[PDB]
Amino acid sequence: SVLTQPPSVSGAPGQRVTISCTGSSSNIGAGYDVHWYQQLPGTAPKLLIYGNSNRPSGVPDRFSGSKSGTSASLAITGLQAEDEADYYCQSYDSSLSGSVFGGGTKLTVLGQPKAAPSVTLFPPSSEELQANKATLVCLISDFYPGAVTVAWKADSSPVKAGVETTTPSKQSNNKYAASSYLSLTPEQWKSHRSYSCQVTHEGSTVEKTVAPT
Amino acid sequence: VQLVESGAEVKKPGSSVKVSCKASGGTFSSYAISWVRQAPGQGLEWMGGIIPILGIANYAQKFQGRVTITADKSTSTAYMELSSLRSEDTAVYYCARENGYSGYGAAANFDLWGRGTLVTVSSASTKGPSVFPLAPSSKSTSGGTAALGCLVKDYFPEPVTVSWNSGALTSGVHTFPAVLQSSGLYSLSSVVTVPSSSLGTQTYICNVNHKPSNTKVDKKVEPKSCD
Amino acid sequence: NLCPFGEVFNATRFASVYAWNRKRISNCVADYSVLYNSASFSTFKCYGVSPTKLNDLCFTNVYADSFVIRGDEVRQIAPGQTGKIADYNYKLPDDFTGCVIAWNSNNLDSKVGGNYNYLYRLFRKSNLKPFERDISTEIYQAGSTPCNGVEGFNCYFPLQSYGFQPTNGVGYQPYRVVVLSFELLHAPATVCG
Amino acid sequence: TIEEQAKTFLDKFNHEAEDLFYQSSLASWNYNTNITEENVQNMNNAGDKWSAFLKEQSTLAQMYPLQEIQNLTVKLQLQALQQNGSSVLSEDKSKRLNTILNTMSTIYSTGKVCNPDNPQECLLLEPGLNEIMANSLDYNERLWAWESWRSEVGKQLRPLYEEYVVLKNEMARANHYEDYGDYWRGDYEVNGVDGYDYSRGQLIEDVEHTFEEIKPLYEHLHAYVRAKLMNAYPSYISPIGCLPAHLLGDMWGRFWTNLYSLTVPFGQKPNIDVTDAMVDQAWDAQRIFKEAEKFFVSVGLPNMTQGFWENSMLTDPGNVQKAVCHPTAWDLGKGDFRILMCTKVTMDDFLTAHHEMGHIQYDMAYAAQPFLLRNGANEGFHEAVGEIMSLSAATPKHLKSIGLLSPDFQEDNETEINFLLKQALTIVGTLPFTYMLEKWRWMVFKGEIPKDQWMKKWWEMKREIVGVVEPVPHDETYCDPASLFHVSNDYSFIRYYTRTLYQFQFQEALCQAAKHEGPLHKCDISNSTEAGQKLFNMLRLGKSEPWTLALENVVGAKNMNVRPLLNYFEPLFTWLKDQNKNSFVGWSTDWSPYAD
Ligand SMILES: *[C@@H]1O[C@H](CO)[C@@H](O)[C@H](O)[C@H]1NC(C)=O
Ligand SMILES: *[C@@H]1O[C@H](CO)[C@@H](O)[C@H](O)[C@H]1NC(C)=O
Ligand SMILES: *[C@@H]1O[C@H](CO)[C@@H](O)[C@H](O)[C@H]1NC(C)=O
Ligand SMILES: *[C@@H]1O[C@H](CO)[C@@H](O)[C@H](O)[C@H]1NC(C)=O
Ligand SMILES: [Zn+2]
Repeated sequence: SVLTQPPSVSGAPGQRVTISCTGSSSNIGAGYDVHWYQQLPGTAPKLLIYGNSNRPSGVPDRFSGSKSGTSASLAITGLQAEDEADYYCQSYDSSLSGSVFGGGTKLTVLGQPKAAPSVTLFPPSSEELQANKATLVCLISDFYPGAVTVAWKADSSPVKAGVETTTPSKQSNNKYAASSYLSLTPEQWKSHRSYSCQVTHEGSTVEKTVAPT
Repeated sequence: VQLVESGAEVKKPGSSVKVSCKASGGTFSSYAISWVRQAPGQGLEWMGGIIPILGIANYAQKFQGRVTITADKSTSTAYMELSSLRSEDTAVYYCARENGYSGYGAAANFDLWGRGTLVTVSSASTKGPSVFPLAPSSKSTSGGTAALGCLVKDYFPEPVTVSWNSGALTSGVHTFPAVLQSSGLYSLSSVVTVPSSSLGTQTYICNVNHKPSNTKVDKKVEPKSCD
Repeated sequence: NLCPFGEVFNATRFASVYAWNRKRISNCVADYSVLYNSASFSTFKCYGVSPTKLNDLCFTNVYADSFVIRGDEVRQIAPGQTGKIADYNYKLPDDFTGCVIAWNSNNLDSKVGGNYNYLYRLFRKSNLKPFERDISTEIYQAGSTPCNGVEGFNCYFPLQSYGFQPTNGVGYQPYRVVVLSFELLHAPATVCG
Repeated sequence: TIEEQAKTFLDKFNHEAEDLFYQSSLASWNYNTNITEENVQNMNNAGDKWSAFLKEQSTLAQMYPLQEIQNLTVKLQLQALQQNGSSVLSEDKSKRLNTILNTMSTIYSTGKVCNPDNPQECLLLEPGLNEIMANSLDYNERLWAWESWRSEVGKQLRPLYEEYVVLKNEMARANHYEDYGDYWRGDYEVNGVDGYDYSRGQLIEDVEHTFEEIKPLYEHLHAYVRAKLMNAYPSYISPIGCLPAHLLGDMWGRFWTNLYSLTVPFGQKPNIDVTDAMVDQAWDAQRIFKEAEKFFVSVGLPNMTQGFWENSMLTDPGNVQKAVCHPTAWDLGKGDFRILMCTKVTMDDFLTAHHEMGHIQYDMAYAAQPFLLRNGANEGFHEAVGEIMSLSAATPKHLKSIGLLSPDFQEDNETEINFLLKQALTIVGTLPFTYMLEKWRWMVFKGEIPKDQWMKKWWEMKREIVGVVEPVPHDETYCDPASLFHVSNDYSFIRYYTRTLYQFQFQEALCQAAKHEGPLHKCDISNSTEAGQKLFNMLRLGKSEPWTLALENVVGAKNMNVRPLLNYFEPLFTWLKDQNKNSFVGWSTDWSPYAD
């Protein structure tokens, strides 16, 4: 929108990370208050800072706002775990004649314990060939959403059709699992000799190949 | 107070929606009521707002005629009309409260927010889902464990409850979400972990219930004989 | 380069008088002689600065405050004037050093059936400082009875609706009123002529 | 702190009532120019919204007390806002009352008379019965028309009129008033201002004291017209008795101008008439309104809005649609002003247009005042203001100044007498009827007369006060006073009595302010800017100030008087005195044409 924010800000636990909103002269430089909004992931947004310097009830003292000239600033004195959110600045505009929000600022607190990705390849069964469709699945477990790139190959050329990436879901042991899909045809299923699933994660690559015949 | 919104429905190109809002304990007065949607990953912008007592609404520039917003103060509610539904109109809508003030600036700030109504537009037609079994091969069962499950094809919408032996299995079960395809088709996956000693005495079946389609298929899984 | 002024005056929807559209003009050259030579406005009164010698002088920043009022409160927009709109919506200070422009727009801010799109503030607990906006919709408590947000006895809403219609007289027709304010603070000049 | 709550409530009422009144006036103007069923539906729904809003706002106002506010204007607004009327009773009684009023309206509007030769041929009341009553030279025909009109409506209205009277009396008794006459007379009461109080009995005593002064001017005119009808009809009226009932020009005896041609004293000198002068010069309503605007702006009064000049009608477009051919003005508010004026190339239409222009100028005078500071404490100020300008525009000097009348027309001692007689035939002649009707209605609403002597008292007071004989006795089965337009739709009639003196008081004030020491009938108020400004200073006030002060700051009198009325017709009074040197002056109450 007209109000510009950084796409994301790195998070240092226990230090200050300043989130800015450099708007135009008709929205922030005009004199309208810059209301700072914070939305938790999978949660409805709520009012974080209002009146451009004042704090609503139920808001921690760590979040404080300040605007000078045509730019606003959000001060975060303390960085804890639940500060993972996207921050929006909202101000009234004269040319637009209405309240407009910003682009969002993803405050990402650091953390990364992981392990090697374990993948399993399940070949299609016999009864699926009579449905005039061929499906190839790639079950991957004990991995992280970072570096979830999935590649397909048939020992002669990579496959650039029917490949998608699915967002993983949280398990009950602080783990995430996902899968990738591939739509094909049983007519060309027997033409290729073998099929393999390629997953790249932090430079660790594992290969699994199934044999239809 | 708390604001209650409707559930999620799928929609079609054209047509209209009737997103509503309801404030618990009354207090739907002396305060403007604005509607803000949350686009899926591209931000939020303001549809419009009504001063409910005066019965006069205002709109934005990109949504002045496409969107119509109405209020009813007797039952403490507001009805949102959104005609001409396309693909970029798929988002989640929130009914936010307004807290006007006399501060020099005096900018509109949203104090209270609703639950959120997810509206999506899809051209998928209702059809019959197809379920096929999956069984591991000889090389897959290197150890004492085996992996098998059931997959769903040609199904809509995405809410589907997959139960193992009518809920008799609770350990090792995992549910996977779908992903957008070229033709707008969705497909999920489901796997379980079982020992190899129970593959010759106990069979595994999948029970899939589809409430809108009024169908329920019972299918068996039998391990591969060639490998 | 020319300051953006055409889209301010040719705006499709001017803001209401309780929440007026405020714009900042800077870092360009603004020829105020175009507005005077066009003479398309009924009101061109400018206190605090001469109606002609403001063009060649250099200022720092310009504030534009646009709103729509009826006919007989154009007189109310002046330093020292009081009223239900000139005090409760936009109180022009006694040391005003700019100009106020008002023109008739009955063909664009009114239609048949009654145009209620423009609002105004009617009741306030006290006065307002100059250059202050009040968008508070909290019910004005008249008497000692606290209604706690329920409309009733000794409780009336501050914000009412206007009566803009194209078949009314010039005293109740929608007039688009903009306010230009010049600040001469300890800053270098950015706008000239 | 009560008074500031009252001011806030009054401001809220002013804004919302201005909006709703503009909407209802818009609906009414849409109906009266484009008559169709959905226009009637628009009037009905707009009136229902207006009535409901007024009802609930008046309840909220009546909830407030009245003994802690000394603010005069606030007190006046509260008094004029705390009004219930027929809503003080139950729902069934109010529905019965307004159903009775609707039956009054329907029976009065649906008035037809059929010839005895064949029942198919019938003539309505407004389009034609008034025409044949105005243009008739026969005694038997007018007698038959009177009998056919008042022998079939009274029989169906008499118990209905009794029900209306008793319902109005009950509603007046339920509103802390002794009678409906007291409720109507309370509109002139002033409360709060010291030294300017006005009760309901002093008005009656002053009306009687002015009526005993208008009696010598009325009995001479009665003797003159009796002599004229004797000369025209020797075997139909004797100059010992009273005037015939149906020989009063019009049907109700209000305007006697229908027999002006029969009662011309000097037929040799041509009467003033510029109808050919506007016919041969291609004069339309546009030119008439332009010259009237020039005359109104030449005396200091501000001119009309463009709204009147573009939105209001002044001509009907053929027979493709029907419009109301009746003068009625609307103050729509918010600077919107409109008027129905059925224009033809005549002089009566010219005077009616000037009267309605005076009406809308008075409406524009108190433009800045709120809806509770609207038109004044009486409904005769506007009539007087319109008619004084109408008569000023009809003076021979005004006609000669605009180039209409030829300057060679002399002003001798005969044309002025004819003009004075014409003015008194429509101004003086309605005062006894107005006073009689108001006094009679007062005693009916007070209850001093039983239900078996209403006709007896009405005809006894008709044979004495007005002095009109009846060609045939009538029993109690009829209701003749229930055949008036102002009595069948619930409007007061004392307004005409007040404006009859108000017009002459205003005319004398303007002629004195214009420094005109000559005769009053030749006085002209053109070119007078100071008199126009002085008049506008009172026109702007409206009902915010008492009518006593509004008369004191104009004519210098707190109470009305017949001094300008007697001074205006002084040459006519002397002419009636010296011409009636051999004719009997007065009338006898023991004369009856059916007893011969
Ligand atoms: C008058 O009423 C008729 C009814 O159909 C409508 O067609 C016409 O447009 C109206 N004209 C005006 C000037 O309101
Ligand atoms: C009635 O109150 C208003 C508002 O305070 C005041 O202006 C006015 O003068 C008062 N009326 C009189 C007769 O003093
Ligand atoms: C005022 O006096 C002038 C003097 O000649 C005259 O022409 C004009 O008609 C007068 N005004 C009116 C309204 O008669
Ligand atoms: C009223 O008279 C003034 C001059 O006194 C004139 O300028 C104005 O145009 C007139 N109004 C109209 C509607 O013609
Ligand atoms: Zn009249």
